[PDB]
Amino acid sequence: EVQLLDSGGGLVQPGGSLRLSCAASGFPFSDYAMSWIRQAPGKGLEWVSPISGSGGRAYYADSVKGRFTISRDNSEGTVYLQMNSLSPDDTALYYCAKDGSGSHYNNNYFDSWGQGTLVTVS
Amino acid sequence: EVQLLDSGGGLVQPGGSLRLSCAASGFPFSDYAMSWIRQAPGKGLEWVSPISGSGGRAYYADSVKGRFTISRDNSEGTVYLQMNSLSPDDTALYYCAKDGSGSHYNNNYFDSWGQGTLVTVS
Amino acid sequence: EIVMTQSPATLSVSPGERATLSCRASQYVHSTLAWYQQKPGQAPRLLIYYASTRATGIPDRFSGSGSGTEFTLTISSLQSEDFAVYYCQQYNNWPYTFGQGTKLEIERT
Amino acid sequence: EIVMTQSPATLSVSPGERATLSCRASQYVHSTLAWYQQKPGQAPRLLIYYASTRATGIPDRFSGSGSGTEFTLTISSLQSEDFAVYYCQQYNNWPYTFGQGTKLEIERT
Amino acid sequence: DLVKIAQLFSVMADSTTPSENHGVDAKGYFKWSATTAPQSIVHRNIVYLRLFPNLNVFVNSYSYFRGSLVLRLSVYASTFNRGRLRMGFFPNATTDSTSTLDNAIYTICDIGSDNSFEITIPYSFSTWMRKTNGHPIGLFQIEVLNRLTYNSSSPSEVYCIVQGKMGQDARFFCPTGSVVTFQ
Amino acid sequence: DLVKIAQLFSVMADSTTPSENHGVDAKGYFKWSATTAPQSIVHRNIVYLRLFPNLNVFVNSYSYFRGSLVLRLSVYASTFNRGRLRMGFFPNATTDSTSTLDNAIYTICDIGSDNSFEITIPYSFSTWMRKTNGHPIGLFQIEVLNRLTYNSSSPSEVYCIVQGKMGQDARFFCPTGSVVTFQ
Amino acid sequence: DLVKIAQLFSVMADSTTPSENHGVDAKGYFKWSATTAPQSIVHRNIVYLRLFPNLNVFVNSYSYFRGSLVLRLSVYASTFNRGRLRMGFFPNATTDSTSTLDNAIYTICDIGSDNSFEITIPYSFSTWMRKTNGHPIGLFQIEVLNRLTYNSSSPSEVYCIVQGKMGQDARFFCPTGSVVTFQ
Amino acid sequence: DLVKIAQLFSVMADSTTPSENHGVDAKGYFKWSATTAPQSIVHRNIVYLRLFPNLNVFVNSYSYFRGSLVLRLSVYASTFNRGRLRMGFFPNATTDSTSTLDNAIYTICDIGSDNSFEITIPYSFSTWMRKTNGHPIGLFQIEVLNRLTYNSSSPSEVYCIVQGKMGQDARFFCPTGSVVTFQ
Repeated sequence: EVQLLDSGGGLVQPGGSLRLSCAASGFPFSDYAMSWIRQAPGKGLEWVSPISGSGGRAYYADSVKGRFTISRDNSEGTVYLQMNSLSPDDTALYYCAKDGSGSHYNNNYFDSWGQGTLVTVS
Repeated sequence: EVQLLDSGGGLVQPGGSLRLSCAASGFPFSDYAMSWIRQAPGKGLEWVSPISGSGGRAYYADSVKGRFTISRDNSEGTVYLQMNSLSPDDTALYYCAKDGSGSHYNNNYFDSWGQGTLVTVS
Repeated sequence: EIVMTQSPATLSVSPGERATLSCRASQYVHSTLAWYQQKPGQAPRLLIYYASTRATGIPDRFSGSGSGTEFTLTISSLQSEDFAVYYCQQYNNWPYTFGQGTKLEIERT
Repeated sequence: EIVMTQSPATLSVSPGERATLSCRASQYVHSTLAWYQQKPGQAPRLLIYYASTRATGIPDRFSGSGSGTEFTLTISSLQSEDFAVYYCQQYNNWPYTFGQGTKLEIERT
Repeated sequence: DLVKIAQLFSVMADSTTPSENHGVDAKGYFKWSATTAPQSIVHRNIVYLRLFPNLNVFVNSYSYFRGSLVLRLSVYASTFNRGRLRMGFFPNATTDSTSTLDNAIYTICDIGSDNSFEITIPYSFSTWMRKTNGHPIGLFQIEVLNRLTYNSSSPSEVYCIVQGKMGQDARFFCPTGSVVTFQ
Repeated sequence: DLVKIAQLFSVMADSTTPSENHGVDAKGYFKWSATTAPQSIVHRNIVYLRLFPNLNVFVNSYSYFRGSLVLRLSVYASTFNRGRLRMGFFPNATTDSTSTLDNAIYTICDIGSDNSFEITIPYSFSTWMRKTNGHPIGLFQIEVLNRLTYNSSSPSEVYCIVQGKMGQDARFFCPTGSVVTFQ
Repeated sequence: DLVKIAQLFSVMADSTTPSENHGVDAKGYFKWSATTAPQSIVHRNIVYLRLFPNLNVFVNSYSYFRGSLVLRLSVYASTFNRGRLRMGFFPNATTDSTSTLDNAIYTICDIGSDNSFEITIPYSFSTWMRKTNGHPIGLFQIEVLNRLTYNSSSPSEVYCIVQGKMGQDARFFCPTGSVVTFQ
Repeated sequence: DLVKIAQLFSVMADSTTPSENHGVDAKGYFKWSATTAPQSIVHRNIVYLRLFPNLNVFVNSYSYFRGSLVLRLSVYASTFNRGRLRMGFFPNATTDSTSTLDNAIYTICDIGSDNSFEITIPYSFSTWMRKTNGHPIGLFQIEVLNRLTYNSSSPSEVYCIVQGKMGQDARFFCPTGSVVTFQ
């Protein structure tokens, strides 16, 4: 049963850098793709980055690009976001989420979210 | 900060087999040796098995010998006990625990215990 | 540059009545569209994916259809617990994107 | 075949007084001996290791000394929270082993 | 001999082809479109002997080996489309993967006027023969890398048809029920 | 030797380039666009030794001659763009001009796949050496004649990068303060 | 030459030796006792040039290379004790480990009357020379495998002294402050 | 040939072994302990073809001869134990006895490092072949003479395993039901 547990978020100065972590359970983690999505106060949801299985291809949103880095540890089934270059636009509640492609298609539907870690870049 | 979380224990028939798991945090898991110790109702503590770092050498107590198998997953920082050949003498509360050798000696002191999983082989 | 858009920014429906949420896209997305429900202070909940398949634990009053650049989320008899915000999302091409959300609020006098 | 043995199977001490627990071994163990405290329904707590070094978060009233095949756990002024069972354990040679434990109980009239 | 028939560089299922349904048609054809990035996987074809049709009758009519497995691709590009992939294209049933596959047999092709490649897979298998059974002889993977490059142009999509052949050995062994026939 | 460095066909300022600022970038690049007529002048580059950067350090580190001055151009055309110019491309400090320049050293290039030309300027100068001073060693002029010709096409603009070299003499003389350095 | 001195198969710290304090004494000596199992690690010695005393003066008096590093062990066994280990015994600063080390340079010794082995470590290092600095040239590991086997017997413990030598190169380079001396 | 199998110096029941039950185990092993005197008999093994297991299948699968019967012993002594016996070790079915047996085929062994002897029994029998029947082909006797001599020592007991072989003839005759098999 999917349990995605997230730590590491806290208040940070602008220009700062955080490392968020999210740990998974009850699913074969290393087969699934994984994404981070954030939620700004007074805003809806934005997908930020996702990483593919082997820790292979990763994609990012244009806002996050060179500032944020996504890395998996498969040996401990964990997900990492290294947020460099923090600006106030990055303030949000960050969720880790787990996506699946189903059979043999190209869509990746999320099937489980974590609880949310808050990053106040102020 | 060490958090050792244990699942998997439940009621089992004699001749049965369980797989206990214990997951660790807040320490470099893959450097430390790890042991399982159990506690029988109306009994003190018995060390059962320990495993060494790389998942290299493992030792067992004579009672547990060929029946129980200890394996680590370092990529997800987890510890496993595969209990085959269950007999009522194996009923206990099982704890995972984390030991350290300190500087350069030969003693391994435990510095953190988990919460306990119960195995009723009846 | 794939952008999803939910028509009703806020849907005021009476309890027990039905509600319909629309989500169009700026380019065709086939059937890789999914719907999410979100209560305040909680993580989002997956209701529909593949445009029309309900996820586990999702009542039958919830249902989704459509394809291409136009989708719909229909909830038969709105129950008290169906009070929430709903988001669509496509995964037909990168980068993956969400709609701006539709707030379904209880309508009263 | 290394076997540890705690003399007081049960130590009845008055609150505020001191208590002394002994743990001998059937063969020399140098200083690789550690003490543990255990309340009912809880995991054991490490108090002393290396024979004499107190772990973090362990008050100074707790203290351990000795070496070889004979050790002692002294608790200066026994507090209400020091009510528990205590186990020693050696790690000087495999297999690693524990004592049968000493129950420190509150003594009253 | 039977071999030219199995042999004479045939075309392949390979897989079931997200069809038009062009993918029967196809068969030989993975798709070549532009792409958001180039490295991403689009295919993973499984080879046996059994499965994909030309291979099927031959394989049932025999149940041993002699052979190798040559897959040579051809392209329908334009001036205007171009394209490149790399294809594994994989012996026997390993890693399932990127680099492991690149590590494999190897061909690097330009898809311009060359219109043909030789990616030959060998049966690297403990025994000279593998018999016809269900799980799998092993995977052939393709990776399309970089698309097409271009013009005005060509409707965008470009397609390849894969070719299949074995040497060295042309000759097998043990005949068995051939897929086609009467009763 | 120092010479390969000055020598090994370098690229040039030449001028300050109406920039994008592509013209640092450029440097080597005059612009190639279509044009209302073809003959009109678009450039006039001044050469020294001093000025444009690769030439600068070398020139300060010496103050005499041996050399010639080879400017060979390269083109980034497409199928679709094409292009032609003629470049003078001028010794020493004459006429400043059309025909006078055509009268000069000479190269006629086709800018299609050739992708390289040799327009070499010689120092035609009263003395074997000219020293490093301010007014000018002389002008290099380019004329783009006819644009580009085409396709659908290529965004319209085409660009050239000029190349610079001297022989014959590779070797100069008298070393002096080199542009780079410490203190 | 200086080399015979560094050279002529010396004995080593190697480490600080859980001493008696026999471990100054020792130096050359890891311990050999019986054991609960045989495979478990008992040692991990770090080599430099700096550190362990004979190596120290030489290393300070020079700061480059030529050499190899031969460690040959000798044993004080009895009829009655016997023993075997395997020693890595490790170049330069790898894996720190079991198999990686076994994968290393290699010697297999019998410790019976042979009373000598050659485990030679080479400097497998990007450059011919490593200079004298603090972090580490790299580790030598020993593993005692199986103890001693026996008699009545010998008091149980057996000990080895390690030997150190380099070729091929005997000769180094650059002299520098030698550890011993006046002022 | 079948013969290497019967042949390649096998080990033997011989008898049922006052077991530990080491005596299955054993089989090859009479016991070697010290003794109150040395000459006393401790064994008397009966040989056929039938009986003791390796001999059994072969013997049933044939029912004639060609062969000889080599019994060569090996010893698990120590530094510390030693030992000597003499073994008859007897053809065919004579005297049952001391001297008669010594009079027999003969080997004298030292049980120190030699660790092997050849006591070969021949079939000294009226006819070239004896068929497989119940009473007995004949006895092999062993006598342990002097024990072990010693040390501190080795736990006291020492054991031997007997070895069995025939020449010259390797080859028999007439095949018959082999002990192993299906139905």
